Amino acid sequence: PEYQNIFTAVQVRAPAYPGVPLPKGNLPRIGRPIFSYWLGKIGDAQIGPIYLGLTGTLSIFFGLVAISIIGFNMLASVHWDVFQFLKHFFWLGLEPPPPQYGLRIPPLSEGGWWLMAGLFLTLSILLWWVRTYKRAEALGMSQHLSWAFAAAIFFYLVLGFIRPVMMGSWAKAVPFGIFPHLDWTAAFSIRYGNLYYNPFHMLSIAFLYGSALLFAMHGATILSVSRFGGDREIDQITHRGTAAERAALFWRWTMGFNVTMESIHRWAWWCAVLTVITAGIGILLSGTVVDNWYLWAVKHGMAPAYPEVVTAVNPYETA
Amino acid sequence: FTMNANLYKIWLILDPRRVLVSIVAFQIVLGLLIHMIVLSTDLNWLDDNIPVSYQALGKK
Amino acid sequence: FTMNANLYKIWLILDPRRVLVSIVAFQIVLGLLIHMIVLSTDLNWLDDNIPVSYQALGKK
Amino acid sequence: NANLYKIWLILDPRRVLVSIVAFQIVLGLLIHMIVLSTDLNWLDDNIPVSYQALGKK
Amino acid sequence: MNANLYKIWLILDPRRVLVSIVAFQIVLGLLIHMIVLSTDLNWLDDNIPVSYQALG
Amino acid sequence: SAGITHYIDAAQITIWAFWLFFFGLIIYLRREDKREGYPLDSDRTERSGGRVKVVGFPDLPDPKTFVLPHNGGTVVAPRVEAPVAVNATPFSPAPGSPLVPNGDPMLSGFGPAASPDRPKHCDLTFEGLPKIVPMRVAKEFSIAEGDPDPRGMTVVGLDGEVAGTVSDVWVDRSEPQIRYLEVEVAANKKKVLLPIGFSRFDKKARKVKVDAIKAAHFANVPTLSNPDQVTLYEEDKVCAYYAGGKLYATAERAGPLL
Amino acid sequence: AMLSFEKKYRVRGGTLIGGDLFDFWVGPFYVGFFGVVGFCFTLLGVLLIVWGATIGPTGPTSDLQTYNLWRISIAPPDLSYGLRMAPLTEGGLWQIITICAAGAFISWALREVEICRKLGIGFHVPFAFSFAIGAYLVLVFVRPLLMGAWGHGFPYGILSHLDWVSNVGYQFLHFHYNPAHMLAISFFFTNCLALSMHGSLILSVTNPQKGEPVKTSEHENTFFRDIVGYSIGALAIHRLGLFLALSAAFWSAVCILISGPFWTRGWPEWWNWWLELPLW
Amino acid sequence: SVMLLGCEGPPPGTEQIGYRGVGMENYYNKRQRALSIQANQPVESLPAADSTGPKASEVYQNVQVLKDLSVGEFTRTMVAVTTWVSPKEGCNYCHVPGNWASDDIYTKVVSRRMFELVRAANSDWKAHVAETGVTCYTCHRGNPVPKYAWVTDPGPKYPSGLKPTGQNYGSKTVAYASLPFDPLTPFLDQANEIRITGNAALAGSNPASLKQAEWTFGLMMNISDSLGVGCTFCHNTRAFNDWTQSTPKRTTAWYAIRHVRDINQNYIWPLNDVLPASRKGPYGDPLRVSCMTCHQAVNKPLYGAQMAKDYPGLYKT
Ligand code: BCL
Ligand code: BCL
Ligand code: BCL
Ligand code: BCL
Ligand SMILES: CC[C@H]1c2cc3[nH]c4c(c3C)C(=O)[C@H](C(=O)OC)c4c3nc(cc4[nH]c(cc(n2)[C@@H]1C)c(C(C)=O)c4C)[C@@H](C)[C@@H]3CCC(=O)OC/C=C(\C)CCC[C@H](C)CCC[C@H](C)CCCC(C)C
Ligand SMILES: CC[C@H]1c2cc3[nH]c4c(c3C)C(=O)[C@H](C(=O)OC)c4c3nc(cc4[nH]c(cc(n2)[C@@H]1C)c(C(C)=O)c4C)[C@@H](C)[C@@H]3CCC(=O)OC/C=C(\C)CCC[C@H](C)CCC[C@H](C)CCCC(C)C
Ligand SMILES: CC(C)=CCC/C(C)=C/CC/C(C)=C/CC/C(C)=C/CC/C(C)=C/CC/C(C)=C/CC/C(C)=C/CC/C(C)=C/CC1=C(C)C(=O)c2ccccc2C1=O
Ligand SMILES: COC(C)(C)C/C=C/C(C)=C/C=C/C(C)=C/C=C/C(C)=C/C=C/C=C(C)/C=C/C=C(C)/C=C/C=C(C)/C=C/CC(C)(C)OC
Ligand SMILES: COC(C)(C)C/C=C/C(C)=C/C=C/C(C)=C/C=C/C(C)=C/C=C\C=C(C)\C=C\C=C(C)\C=C\C=C(C)\C=C\CC(C)(C)OC
Ligand code: HEM
Ligand code: HEM
Ligand SMILES: [Ca+2]
Ligand SMILES: [Fe+3]
Repeated sequence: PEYQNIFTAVQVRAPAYPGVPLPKGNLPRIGRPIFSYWLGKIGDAQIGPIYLGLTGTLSIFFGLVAISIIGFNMLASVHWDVFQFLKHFFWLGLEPPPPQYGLRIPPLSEGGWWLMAGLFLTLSILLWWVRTYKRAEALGMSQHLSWAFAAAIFFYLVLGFIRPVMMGSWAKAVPFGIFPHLDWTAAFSIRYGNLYYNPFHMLSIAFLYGSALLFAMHGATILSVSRFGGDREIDQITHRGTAAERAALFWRWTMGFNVTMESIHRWAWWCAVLTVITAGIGILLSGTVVDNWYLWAVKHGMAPAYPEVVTAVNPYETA
Repeated sequence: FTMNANLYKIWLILDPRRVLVSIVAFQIVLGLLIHMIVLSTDLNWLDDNIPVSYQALGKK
Repeated sequence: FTMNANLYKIWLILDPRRVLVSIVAFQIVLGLLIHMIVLSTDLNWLDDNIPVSYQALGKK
Repeated sequence: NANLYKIWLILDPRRVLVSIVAFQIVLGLLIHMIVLSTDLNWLDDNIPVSYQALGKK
Repeated sequence: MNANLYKIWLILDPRRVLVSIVAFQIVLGLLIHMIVLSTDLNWLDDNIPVSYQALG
Repeated sequence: SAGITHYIDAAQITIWAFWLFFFGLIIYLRREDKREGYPLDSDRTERSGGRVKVVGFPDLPDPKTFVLPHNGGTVVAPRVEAPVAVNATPFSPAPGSPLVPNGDPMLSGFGPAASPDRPKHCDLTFEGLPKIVPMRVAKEFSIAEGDPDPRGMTVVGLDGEVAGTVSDVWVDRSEPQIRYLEVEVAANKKKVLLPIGFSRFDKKARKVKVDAIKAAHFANVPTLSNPDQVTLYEEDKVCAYYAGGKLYATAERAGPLL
Repeated sequence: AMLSFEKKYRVRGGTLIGGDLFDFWVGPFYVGFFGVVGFCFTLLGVLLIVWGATIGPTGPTSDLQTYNLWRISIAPPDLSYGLRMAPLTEGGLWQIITICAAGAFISWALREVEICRKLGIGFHVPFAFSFAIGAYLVLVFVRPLLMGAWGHGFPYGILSHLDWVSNVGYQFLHFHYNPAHMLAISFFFTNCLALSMHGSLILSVTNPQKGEPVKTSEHENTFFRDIVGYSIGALAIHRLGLFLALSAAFWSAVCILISGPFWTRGWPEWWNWWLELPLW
Repeated sequence: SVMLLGCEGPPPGTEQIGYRGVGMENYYNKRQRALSIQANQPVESLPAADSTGPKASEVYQNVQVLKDLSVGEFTRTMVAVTTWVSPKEGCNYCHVPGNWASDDIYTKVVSRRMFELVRAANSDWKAHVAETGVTCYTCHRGNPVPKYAWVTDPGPKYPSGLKPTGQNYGSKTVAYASLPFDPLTPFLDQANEIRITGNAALAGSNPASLKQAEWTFGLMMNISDSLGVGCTFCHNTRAFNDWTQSTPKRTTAWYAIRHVRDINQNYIWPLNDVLPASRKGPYGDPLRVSCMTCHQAVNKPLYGAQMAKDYPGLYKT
C-alpha cells in the first residue's frame, strides 16, 4: 500500500529554465516554455524551449517536404477527395518507381514523387543526426545517441541507398504508407525465402526483445528503488548508495550475477544499437546475397524436419 | 419553455467558459461532419448532375 | 417526480458537476452513435431510397 | 450456521464480502457463456425465436 | 492423525490456512469440473435429451 | 550448425562475425559490469558457472576517474573500499545463512534498513546552491496549480493513529518535483524528513498515510543535521530507515504467511 | 560468496508462503520456498526435454530424429486430444514440459517477491515480470482453451517454434493488419527507441567529454529540451519504459488471444468496420 | 484508427491441416459456417428422366448442344435451365414468344455457349470440378446475371490525368488491403506467371521483381478469400513454394487457375459482342469469372452438393 511511483501525485513549479547557456556559435534558444498539468502528471510538466541551429532548420525543412510530397501524391490518389482520403487513409500511400527505371530518375509520375520525397527523408533524417552530435557535445556531452542514431539510420539505409539501389530497383525500396509499408515487410519475407530463416533477422529479433526486456526491467528496478533515489542514477553512477545497493543485489540473489547502476545503462545502449545493426544486416544479405533463406537454412543443416501428413503434386513435372 | 423558466440556475454549476468554448467546437464539428456525411451518399451535388457537364462535355 | 420526495438525497453522494456534465457526453454520444447504427443499417433514409435519386437522373 | 458466526473475527468484513460479490459476477458471466457455446444456444437457434432463419431468409 | 492435530493452530494464524485452502478448493473445484466435462461425458453437449436443442 | 561442418557460402561467414564480436563485447560489459562492488567478500560459496575463475572471468577492469562537478573531489572505479560493520548475528554458521539484526533492528541498520555512507555534502544544483532543499529557501516555488497543497497534511502511521504532521515539502531547483516533506513529529516535536517515495497521498482527508513504520518510529527517524538542506550521506540515511519498517514495523511482515 | 557490500543485507526471513526453512543462499542466489521448486521443474524439463531431443519425430531411431538445436523441437499433441493429457510420445510429454515451465516462471516469479521483500525494496520488478509471464499463458493456455485444444498451442523448437507462428499467422493472411499486432508492435519499437536513448544519455553524462565534470540533470533535462524541444523528465524515463514494455507485452498478449477464438476472418477484413462507416 | 479485441465470441472452428503442432491450422466461426450452409443450399433436381423417345436433333428444328437427349430428358434441361437461371422471367427469357428454334436472343446464343461451358467443364476439368461438377445454379444461383462477375476494375478516381499506381486503396477484392485490388484481370483473365520463390538458396536465379510477388499476393489473397480458407489450407507457409510440402488442395487449385483462364479467355470473353452494355465494363468488357463467382466463399460451392450429377446433358459426349 505504498505510493508506487505511478503519476507524480502532487506537483510543483518554478520559472522556465532555458538550460545551461551555450558557447560562441550556438544561436539563441527559442520559445516561451509552457506547462501542462496532465503531461506533467507523468514527467517534467514544463514544455520547451527548443534549439534551432542551421541543420536544425536545414534538417526540419528537408523534413516537412517529403511529408509535403508523400503527403500530397497520397491525397491526390483518392482524387483530392479528403472524405475518402480520411477513409482509405491507412490504405493509401506513394509507391516507388516501376522496375524499368531501376535506378534512373523516374518520370514526374510513375514512382517519381517517391524518389523525390525519399531523398528528402534521406537527408533530413541524416541531417537530424547532425542536429544531435552537434547540439550534443556543444553541451560538453560525449556521443552515444549520435552513435546509436547511426546504427538505426544504418538500417534505414539498408532499406534504400545501400540495398534497393544495390540491386538496381527503384522498387526494392519500401513504399510509403502504413499499410503498404506494412505490406513491404510482408512482400519481402516472400520474394526471398522466408525471413524467419535469415539468422540476422531471427537475431535482430532477440534484441528487439531484450530491449523490450531490459529497459523494461531497469525501468522497474529503478522505480522499485526510486525511493532510495535510484532515479537519481546520475550520482549513483558516481557516489553509490543504498539505491544501487538494494537494486543490483536483487538480481544478485535472483539470476545470480549482476552489475552496476552504470553497466546496465550500457547493455541498454547496446542491445538497442545491436538491434538495428542486425536488422540492416539480414536485410542487406537478403537480396544481393542468399535469395531464399529457407533453402539457405536447411542447406546449412539449420531448417528443421517434421513428419508428413500432407503433401501435394507438381504440374510442371507430371504435366 | 416549460422548464426553461427555472433553468437559469444552470450557469451556476456549469462553468461559463467551459460550456461556451465547448459548443463552439461540437457545433463546429457536428456541422462539418453532417455536410461531409450527407454530401457523401445522399446528394453529392458536386459530382452528381447539373447544370452542365463541365467535365463530360468540356473534357471531351 | 414522486421519487423526488425521497430522491433529493442522491445529490449528497453524487457530485453535481461529475454527473451533470458527464451525462451530457453520454447523451451526445449514444445519440450520435444510434443514428450511426440505425442510419447505417435499418434504413439509410439518406442515400437509401426516396423520394428518388436526384443526382442519378440529373447526371445521365 | 449455529456456531458459524465466529468466523467473522478472522475473515475481514470488507475483503470477503465484495471479494465474493465479484466472484459471482465472473462465475455468472462465465456460466451463461460456457453453456451457450454448444449445449443449449437458446439465443439464435430455434422457434418461436426463429425470425432470422425464417424471416431474413 | 487428527487426535493430536489440535495443536496445529498454535503455530498458524486463522486467516492463514483458513482461506488459502478455500482458494485451493475453488481452483481445484472448477479445475476439475472442466477436465471431467471433457472426456467421460461431455454431458453439456453429448447426447440427449437434445429434443429442444435439436427438434427445437 | 550443431553437428559440425556442412554447407559453405559467403553470408554464413558474417553470421559467425557478429556472433563472435558479440561474445567479445559481452565480456567488455562483464568487466564494465564489475567496476563497483568488486571484488567479492566472503567464501560462503564459490563462483557458480562453467569456468569457476578466481574472481570473475573478465579480469577486473582498471580504475575509472570520475571528474565531479565544481568544488568536488574526484571519484574513481574500481576503488578499494574499507570493510564495514555487520550489526547482526548469523542465524546459522552455514554459508548462505541469514544474519539477525542485533538489538533493535528498526535502527540496527541492517538489510531491510541498512545503507552505505554516501558523502556528507549536500548535492548541489547546476551553478552552486544545493538541489534538494525545503520549501523554505524553496520560496521561489509554488504548488502545482491544482494539486492539493500538502503543507498542513497530518501524516498517519501505518498503524493508522496519527504521527505528527508536515511542514515544508522539499522541492528541487533541477526538476519541479516534490522529493521530501518536513514532518514535525508528535512526540519529538522535532523535524523528520518524509521521503515522498514512501508517502502515500490521501487528498480526500488531508492525510498522508505511510505504510512503512508505526507512528512512534517517527521518533527514531535519523535526525537531519541542518534543516535548510540535506547531504547525500543523509539523503540515503533518512530513507533506509523507513525502508526497514517494510520488514520490521511488525512481527507479522518479516515472518512468512504460509 | 557475497558482493563487496552484500554481506550486510542478507537478513533472516522475509519469505512469502513459508520458506523460513530453506531461507538461505547458494552462490549468489537466494533460495527460499520458490528457488527450491522452480529448480525441480527446471531439470524435470531442461532434461525431461532432453528425453524428447532423444526421442524425436518418429522415434529415437528415425533419421528424422536429430540433436541440432536448430532442428530439435518438442511438438504438442494433435488437436485430436482436445483438453486432455496426450501420450507423451504423441503429445503429453510436450504438455509435461509446458506443465513445468509454467511453475518454473511462477516460482522464480514469486521467489523474486520474497527477495523484493528481503532487500526491502519496491516490487515493480516481479509485477512487471508477471505480464511477461502471463503473455506466455495467454499464448499456450488462455487461447488453446477457447479452442478446446492443448495440442492447439505452440511447440518448443529452437527455431521450429518460428513456423508455428508463420502458419497461425497467415491463417488470417496479412496478420499485419491486426489492430493489436500493430500497436503491440509499435511498443516493442518505441521501447527500443527510448531505451536506445536513456541508457545512451546517461552513459553520455556520467562519462562525458574529455576533461569534463560528471554532468548534472541541469543538462539532461535540456539535452532533449533542445533537440526535440521537450524532455519527458528523468524520473519519467524509468516510467515510460516499464510502461511501453509492460504494455507491449500485455498488448501482444491480446494480439494472439483474440486471433482465432475471437476472430476467424482475415484481419485485413476486420479493418472493414472502418470503411463501411455511414459517412465516406 | 483504434485498438481492438476480436468481435467474435469463441470457440471457433478447428481443422488440423498439418502434423501435430506445426502450424497450418484453420479456424471458423460456427455461427457463420452455419448460416452460410443453411443459405448456400442446392435446389433439388427434377424428377426422374424419361429414358424413352428418339433424340432431339431429330424432332427439333435446331438443337446442337443437346441433340442426343430424349425429348423428355431434353425438356428437363429447359426447365432446369430456367429455375437455375431466370425463374422470374420464365421460358421467354431465353426464347421468343412462340417460335422456339429462334436464335434471335443473345441470351440464348450464350445460353448455348453456357452449355458448352458447363459440360466441357464437368467432363474435361473433373480434376478441379470433380464429381460435383457445376450447374447453372452455381454462378446464377436463382439469378439471370451472376452477382459474382468481374470487369477489370478501373481503379479509384484519377488526379488530373495522374494516378498510375494500382496498389494502394483497400478494396474487398482482396480481403481488404492496400494491394493491386485487381490481380484477376492480369491473372485470372490473362495468365501472368505466379511463381516467385527463388529455386536455389543463393542468388543468380529468380530475378523476379519483388513487386511481382507483390501481385501474386493480392491474387492469392482473393483466391484464399474466394474459397474462404487461410493460406494454410493450400500452403505450408514457410513453404509457399515447396509443393512436396504443400497440401493436396494446392495442385487442385493450380488447374482451376487455368480452367478459368479457359472459361474467360475462351467463353465469357468472345460472347461480349452479343452482350449489351449493361453487361459490359467501363474498359469495355465482359463480366468474366472469379473463383468467387462459383465458390462464393466456400470450398465446394454449396459445400460439395453435386447438382450437375443429376443431368446427363451436362457432360461432353
Ligand atoms: C432514426 C430515424 C430518424 C430519426 C429519429 C430520431 C429519434 C427517434 C430520435 C432522434 C434524435 C435526434 N436526432 Mg434524429 N432521426 C433522423 C434523422 C436525423 C438527421 C438527419 C440529417 O437525417 C439528423 C441531423 C438528426 C439529429 C438528431 C438530434 C437533433 C436528436 C438528439 C441527439 C441526442 O441524443 O442528444 C444528446 C444530449 C445532450 C447533450 C444532453 C442531454 C439533454 C438535457 C436534457 C439538456 C442539457 C441540460 C444541461 C445540463 C443544461 C445546460 C444547457 C447547455 C448544454 C449549456 N436526426 C431520421 C429521419 N432522431 C433524438 C431526439 O431528438 O430526442 C429529442 C431521438 O430520440
Ligand atoms: C442458461 C439457460 C437459461 C438461463 C439460466 C440461468 C440460471 C440457471 C441462472 C441464471 C442466472 C442469471 N441469468 Mg440467465 N439464463 C438464460 C438466459 C439469460 C439471458 C438472456 C438474454 O437470454 C440473460 C440476460 C440472463 C441473465 C441472468 C442474470 C440476471 C442472473 C445472475 C447472474 C450473476 O452472476 O449475478 C452475480 C451477483 C451479484 C453481483 C450480487 C449478489 C447477490 C446478493 C444476494 C444481493 C446483493 C446485496 C446488495 C448488497 C444489495 C444491493 C443490490 C445490488 C448488488 C446493487 N440469462 C437461459 C434462458 N440464468 C442466475 C440467477 O439469476 O439466479 C437467480 C442462475 O442461477
Ligand atoms: C461432473 C459430473 C457432474 C457433477 C459432479 C460434481 C461433484 C461430484 C461435485 C460437484 C461439485 C460442485 N459442482 Mg458439479 N457436476 C456437474 C455439473 C456442474 C455444473 C454444470 C453447469 O453442468 C455446474 C455449474 C457445477 C457446479 C458445482 C459447484 C456448485 C460445486 C462446488 C465447486 C467448488 O469446488 O467450490 C469450492 C469450494 C470452496 C469455496 C470452499 C469450501 C466451502 C467451505 C466449507 C465454506 C468456507 C468457509 C470459510 C472459512 C469462510 C468463507 C470465506 C470464503 C472462502 C471467501 N457442476 C456434473 C452433472 N459436482 C462439488 C460439490 O458441489 O460439493 C458440495 C462436488 O463434490
Ligand atoms: C506469422 C507471422 C506474422 C506474425 C505472427 C505472430 C504470431 C502468430 C504471434 C505474434 C506475436 C507477436 N508479434 Mg508478430 N508476426 C509477424 C510480424 C511481426 C513483426 C514484424 C516487424 O514483422 C513484429 C515487430 C511483430 C511483433 C510481435 C509482438 C507484438 C507479439 C509478442 C511477442 C512477445 O514478446 O511475446 C512475449 C512472450 C513471453 C514473455 C514468454 C516467454 C518468457 C518466459 C515467461 C520465460 C522463459 C524462461 C526459459 C524457458 C528459461 C531458460 C532460461 C533462458 C536463458 C531463457 N510481429 C508476421 C506478420 N506474431 C505473438 C503474440 O501476440 O503473443 C502475445 C504471437 O503469438
Ligand atoms: C534500435 C534503434 C531504434 C532507434 C534509435 C534511434 N532513433 C532515433 C535516435 C536513435 C538513437 C535519435 O537520435 C533520433 C532522435 O529522436 O533524436 C532526437 C531518433 C528518431 N527516431 C525516430 C523515429 C523512429 N525510430 C524508430 C526506430 C528506432 N530508432 C529503433 C527501434 C521508428 C520505428 C520504425 O519504429 C521510428 C518511426 C524519430 C522520432 C527520430 C528522428 C527524427 C528525424 O530524423 O527527423 C528529421 C526531421 C523531420 C522528420 C521533420 C519533421 C517536420 C515537423 C517538425 C513536423 C510537422 C508535422 C508533420 C509533418 C505531420 C503532418 C501534418 C501536415 C498536415 C503538415
Ligand atoms: C515485456 C516483458 C519482457 C520480459 C520481462 C521480464 N523477463 C524476465 C523478467 C522480466 C521483468 C524477470 O524478472 C526474469 C529475470 O530475468 O529475473 C532475474 C525474466 C526472464 N525472462 C526470461 C526469458 C525471456 N523473456 C522474454 C521476453 C520478455 N521478458 C519481454 C520482452 C523472452 C522472449 C522470447 O522474448 C525470453 C526467452 C528468462 C531468462 C527470465 C526468467 C527465468 C525463469 O524464471 O526461468 C525458470 C526456468 C528455468 C531456468 C529452467 C527451464 C526448464 C523448463 C521446464 C523448460 C521450459 C521450456 C520452454 C517453455 C521452451 C523454450 C523453447 C523455445 C525456443 C520454443
Ligand atoms: C551436453 C550439455 C552441456 C548439457 C547441459 C546439461 C546441463 C547444464 C543441465 C543443467 C540445467 C540447469 C539446472 C540450468 C540452470 C542453471 C542456472 C541456475 C542458470 C541461471 C539461469 C538464468 C536466469 C540466467 C540468466 C539468464 C540471462 C543471461 C538473461 C539475459 C537477460 C539480461 C541481458 C539480463 C541482464 C542481467 C544483468 C546485468 C542484471 C544486473 C542489473 C539490472 C538488470 C538492473 O536493472 C540494475 C539496476 C540498478 C543497479 C544495478 C542493476 C543490475 O546490476
Ligand atoms: C486601438 O484599437 C485597439 C488596438 C485597442 C483594439 C483593436 C482591435 C482590432 C484591430 C480588432 C480587429 C479585428 C479583426 C481584424 C477581425 C476580423 C474578423 C474576421 C475576418 C472575421 C471572420 C469571421 C468568419 C467566421 C466567424 C466564419 C465562420 C465559419 C463557420 C462557423 C463555418 C462552419 C463550417 C462548417 C460547419 C463546414 C463544414 C464543411 C463541410 C460541409 C465541407 O463538411 C463536410
Ligand atoms: C495533401 O497533403 C496535406 C497537405 C493534407 C498534408 C498531409 C500530409 C500527410 C498526412 C502525410 C502523411 C505521410 C505519411 C503517413 C507517410 C508514411 C510513411 C511511411 C509509413 C513510411 C514507411 C517506410 C519508409 C521508408 C523505408 C522509406 C525509405 C526511403 C528511402 C530509403 C529513400 C532513399 C532515397 C535516396 C537514397 C535518394 C538518393 C538520391 C538519388 C535517387 C538521386 O540517388 C540516385
Ligand atoms: C420452361 C420453359 C422452356 C421451354 C418450354 C423451352 C423449350 C425449348 C425447346 C422446345 C427447344 C428446342 C427448339 C428448337 O430449336 O427446335 C429449346 C431449346 C433451347 N432452349 Fe429452351 N425452353 C425453356 C426455357 C429455356 C430457358 C430458360 C433457357 C435459357 C437458358 C433455354 C435455352 C434453350 C437453348 C440454349 C436451346 C437450344 C438447345 C441446344 O442447342 O442444345 N430454354 N427450348
Ligand atoms: C492469402 C494467402 C496466400 C498467400 C500469401 C499465397 C502466396 C502464394 C505465393 C507467393 C505463391 C507463389 C510461390 C512460388 O512459386 O514462387 C503461391 C502459389 C500458389 N498458391 Fe498461394 N497463397 C495464398 C493462398 C492460397 C490458397 C488459399 C490456395 C488454394 C486454393 C493457394 C494456391 C496456390 C497455388 C496452387 C500456387 C501455385 C500455382 C500458381 O498460382 O502459380 N494459395 N501462393
Ligand atoms: Ca506496394
Ligand atoms: Fe536508468
